[PDB]
Amino acid sequence: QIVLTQSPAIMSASPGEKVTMTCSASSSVTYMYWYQQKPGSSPRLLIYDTSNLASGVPVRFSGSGSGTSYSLTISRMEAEDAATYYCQQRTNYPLTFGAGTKLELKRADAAPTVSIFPPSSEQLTSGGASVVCFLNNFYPKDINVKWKIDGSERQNGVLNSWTDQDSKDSTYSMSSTLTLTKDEYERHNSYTCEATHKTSTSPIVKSFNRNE
Amino acid sequence: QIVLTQSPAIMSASPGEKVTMTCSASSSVTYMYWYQQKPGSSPRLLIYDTSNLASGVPVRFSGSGSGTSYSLTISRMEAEDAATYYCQQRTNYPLTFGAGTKLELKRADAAPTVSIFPPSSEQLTSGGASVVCFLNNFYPKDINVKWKIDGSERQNGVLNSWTDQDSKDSTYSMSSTLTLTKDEYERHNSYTCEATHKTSTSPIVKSFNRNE
Amino acid sequence: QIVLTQSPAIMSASPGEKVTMTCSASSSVTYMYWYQQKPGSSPRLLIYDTSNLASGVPVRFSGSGSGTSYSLTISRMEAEDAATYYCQQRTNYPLTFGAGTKLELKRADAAPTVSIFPPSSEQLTSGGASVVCFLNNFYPKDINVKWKIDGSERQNGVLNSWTDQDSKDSTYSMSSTLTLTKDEYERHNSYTCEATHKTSTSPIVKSFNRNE
Amino acid sequence: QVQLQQPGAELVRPGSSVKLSCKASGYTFTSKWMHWVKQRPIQGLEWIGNIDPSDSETHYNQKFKDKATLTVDKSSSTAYMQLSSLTSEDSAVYYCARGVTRGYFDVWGTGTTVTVSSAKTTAPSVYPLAPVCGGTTGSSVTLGCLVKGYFPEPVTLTWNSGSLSSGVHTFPALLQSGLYTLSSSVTVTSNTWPSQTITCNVAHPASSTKVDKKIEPR
Amino acid sequence: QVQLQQPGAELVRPGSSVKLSCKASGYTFTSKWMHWVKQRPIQGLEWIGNIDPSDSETHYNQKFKDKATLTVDKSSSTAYMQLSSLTSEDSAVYYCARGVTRGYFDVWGTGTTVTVSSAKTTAPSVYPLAPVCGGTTGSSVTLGCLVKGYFPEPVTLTWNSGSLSSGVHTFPALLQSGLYTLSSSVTVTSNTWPSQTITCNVAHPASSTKVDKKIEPR
Amino acid sequence: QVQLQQPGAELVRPGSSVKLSCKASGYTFTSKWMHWVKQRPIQGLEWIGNIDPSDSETHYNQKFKDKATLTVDKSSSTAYMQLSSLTSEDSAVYYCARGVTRGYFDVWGTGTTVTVSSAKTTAPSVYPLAPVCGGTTGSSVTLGCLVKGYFPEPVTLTWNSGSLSSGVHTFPALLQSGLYTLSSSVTVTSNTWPSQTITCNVAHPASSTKVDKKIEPR
Repeated sequence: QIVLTQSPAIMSASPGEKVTMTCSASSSVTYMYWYQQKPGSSPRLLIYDTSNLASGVPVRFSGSGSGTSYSLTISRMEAEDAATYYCQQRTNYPLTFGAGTKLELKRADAAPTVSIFPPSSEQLTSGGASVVCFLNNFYPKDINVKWKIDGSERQNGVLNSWTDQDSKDSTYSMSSTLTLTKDEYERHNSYTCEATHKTSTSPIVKSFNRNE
Repeated sequence: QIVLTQSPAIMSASPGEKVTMTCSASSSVTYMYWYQQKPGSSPRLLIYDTSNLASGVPVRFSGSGSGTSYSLTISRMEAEDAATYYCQQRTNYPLTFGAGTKLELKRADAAPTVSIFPPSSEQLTSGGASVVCFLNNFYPKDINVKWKIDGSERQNGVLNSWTDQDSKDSTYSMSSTLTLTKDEYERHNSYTCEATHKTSTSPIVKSFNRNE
Repeated sequence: QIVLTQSPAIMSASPGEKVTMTCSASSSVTYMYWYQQKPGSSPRLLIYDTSNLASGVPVRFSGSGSGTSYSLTISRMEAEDAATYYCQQRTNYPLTFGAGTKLELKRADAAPTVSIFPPSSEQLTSGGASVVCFLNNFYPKDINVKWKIDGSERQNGVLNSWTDQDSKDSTYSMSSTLTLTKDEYERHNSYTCEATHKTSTSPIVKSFNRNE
Repeated sequence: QVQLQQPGAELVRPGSSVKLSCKASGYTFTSKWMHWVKQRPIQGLEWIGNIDPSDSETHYNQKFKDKATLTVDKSSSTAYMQLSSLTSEDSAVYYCARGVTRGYFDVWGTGTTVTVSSAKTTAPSVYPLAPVCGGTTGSSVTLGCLVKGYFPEPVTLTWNSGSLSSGVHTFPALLQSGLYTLSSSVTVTSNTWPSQTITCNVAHPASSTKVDKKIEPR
Repeated sequence: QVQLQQPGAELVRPGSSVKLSCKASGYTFTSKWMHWVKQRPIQGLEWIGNIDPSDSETHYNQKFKDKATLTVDKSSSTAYMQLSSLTSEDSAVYYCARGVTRGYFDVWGTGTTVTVSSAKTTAPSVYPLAPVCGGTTGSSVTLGCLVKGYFPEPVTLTWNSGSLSSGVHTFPALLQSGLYTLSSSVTVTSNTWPSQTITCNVAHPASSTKVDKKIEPR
Repeated sequence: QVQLQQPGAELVRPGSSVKLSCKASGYTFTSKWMHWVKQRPIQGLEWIGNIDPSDSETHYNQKFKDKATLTVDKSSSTAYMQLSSLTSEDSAVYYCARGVTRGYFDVWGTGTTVTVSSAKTTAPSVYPLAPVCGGTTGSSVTLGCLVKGYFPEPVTLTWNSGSLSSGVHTFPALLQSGLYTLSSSVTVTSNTWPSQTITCNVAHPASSTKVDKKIEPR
């Protein structure tokens, strides 16, 4: 019945430095358990009974704490450690997990690359028109999209999907797609997708015209 | 269990004349109750026990009747009286209401003003195309709309919303909107919304062309 | 509880020749029953207790068999016999039917006639765009459709409806309709519906252009 | 002689119930067994149960309990069937059937088509289909009339108020998210169109609609 | 004096339950009967039941059992009503009502609008409506602002941040498959547009949206 | 050594039930506790219950009764979990888990993704995405392949039958009213396109579809 809060929610650390992750319990807890989950894979046990390590766990992970405050410490951050980490408790059945500390790998500031695509003739045949705007290779994850039709902003019918952090260059990529009807698409001419990133206040602008 | 029918359903009266509203019961009833509801406000008790008036009720309202036939009479119609009036019964638990006599205010015949709007470029971006035809300031409420695409009539995808009678000029207004896809909108050129009102047999016609 | 399989599923026979239809049971059965159903009409009893004919049944139908294997034989096929025929059992409550032997009438190879239609201006007003391709008069029933937008194939949003075999010329007809939005329709120009029939390996191609 | 009359179509939302009837004449009702059969599009005939009014015997298919409750009114005259559950699975044609003892059927009823759908009754649209801009290949021109978005079935489509019927192919409707879509084609010679008037006429009894659309040349 | 305050709107999915309340003041709560009334768009007022807190008397409409369970909290202060079933039928305005004995009502509550829908809370769109390419007939120009696809109600539409209000017709929204559609028209003279700026402003509290769209000439 | 194999994905309509299994090897099954965990997109891990086959001990989370019924087959070999209710809330990844006594887990199963949806299995579409009419800015050209309207997951997207993999960003699909929408981008130099052939290949196992779409210049 105990509620476990893991802090912070999103971690950003560079390879080769000390990493301290913390979990906090509502009331007194006897033993703590930690779990690692890499993207697209089953979770695994790292630490059992507050401090002891599981078999197969590399010598860099450490755990400590008591009562309400507990910590998982990584002495030296490695590339294969970029994963989500979870709190785990008992002596209160349930038997609950934490929110999940997402350990993300640090990268030097990256600027997004934008490519806007007009709706295909195959879709315009069916009666639908989806304008796809690709936002590729940027750091960090947080970014804002703004669809502008003839200057006026559009909010409904927008689809936004992000990718997980890349294993090679450690950058994020997202796909922005606005869905419209054949009638709604042909009424207007200019279509713009704007990217508002932390790297620059000036929006990265890619646009096209329908009549052309 | 008694069914109460109020007659007529829609009342039309000019300010400064006698107004007689009637409610009819299925079988014998001992006492009657009446309720006033102005648009966008909670209902209130006007008459209790067939004839007695509630506190705060202006001196112009009157009630009478017996058994099956009962009446609410307004001696002199005022502007602040334009409301829906409801029947109410007991001694038969339920405890039911009438249909609702809608007292509407009378106005000298008004001709509708029509303004047709092509679908915006922002909606055409999404793939939808809605042609909006505004019908403003007309008396009375009853009116007919006819969407014509290239001459041929369209019935499916039509949305019609009316407004309540205005407090100043006492006229009605309705919004006609036909929804189409980008493919369906670009296949045809001419778009017409026709207004058939009681004031004139000749339809008020406003139209436009897509290619222009 | 016995499962009855009728073989074959689709029968093709020319008028004036012996027709043998077979039903097969899971286990031993004492008596068999057969039922005729013409398109757009209620089914009727033909054969009862394996061999005896029902009243009103023309002298050409015959039945025989035992245990697991049973047969309905038509000595001379007539035009008014083109119907679906069903197996029927008991002594095992249920009381189940067969799959249904569809007796179709034989015709000399027919080539399909194709007529492609652009979306109407009335539908393009609403925002939708349906391209209709009619495939008329062909034998046999089995045919393949292929929608090509600017060369690229489209699969989603395709509607295909077949008709029953004609009483006069004994040919099949189907209606192919692809639904698109106004945005999806105006993004592309060329629209093609291809008919792949058994009569010829070369597809019967009818197409049009949007801008024209 | 023997006639088993039953209503046309019933349209009821999921969850609620339906009471099917079968007006029987031409024979002594209380003498012969009454059976009930369910027929689906491409799944075959499925027997539900049967009642003997004599001697009250009520048999059921084990797969149909307790979706169906069979009762018989004997005055008047009919055989009743109540469907209790109602799901999208139930949407089928339900047949009345007379038989002499278990377990085969002599005469079948007209059949009632039951449609279980959460959709609401809606008016049709009707659209004119004209050939390509310019001319049609050959001597025979082809015209169409597309009816899109209507609920429920059926729709009566006639060409030229009933003056045109030869060479007309009307295609069965298909379910497309609550609303049906129907099309019809007509083949006539080039000497008749566009010299003479051709009009497709569509009427929907459930919505009281009457549309006459003229095919104008592009 | 006598005031019967109740919350604005409740939005709950089909199947789940709602607990309606009515904060009563201006009179001795434990003295006068508390009644509950349901009002639908075009079907009239429907009485649900009534509680006397004295003397605990709880009456119910036979058609409303056991969809409604009425209880009263007396401290604090309110009259409660739990709706158990919740279907698309239940979507209506529910009124609190005070009365002296059975069976009539003196003062009515503010009314809580209940919307039973499986739809999810969604942000609005807002589109600018400009007149025909060229000029408008007469001296008075007409402009519009179309808001399409939003859930739930309401949306506050104001012209020029509140500087324009004369000659504005705001049309009530209609339900179109889970998402509402609202339009508003404004009539002004040709000397003001496009010489001066006109902007329609839409705010949605449930999605925290603030859109200001300028009508540009075509 | 220790492996807990469980099936890929299960797709069942709302109302009906699912029977999940977990084939356990690498250790003595009857010795160590078997736990079950539910994981949702953005809500975290939720523990359901656990069985000891010894000594038959079956624990449950109070919030998961009686949605889950846990049983164990010991021959053969597996641990079972039946989900009874099934709602849109249930749509999640369900994990098998081994543990030595209460209450922590050593090894986790492959995980079965359960999708509770009334939607029907549908074929994909596939559309070619070409850059702007004329030329692309810089030296690196960007191409795309849009797959819209398919159910269920997954779809295998490969460029040039497997000859192109460097600089490819495949974006995860999102639910859009019963049917998924997936996109993928590829960045290559201007010397390769349109001089050499580039083709996006999509295959859907649930519909037996194989689409190869060539990106032609506009």
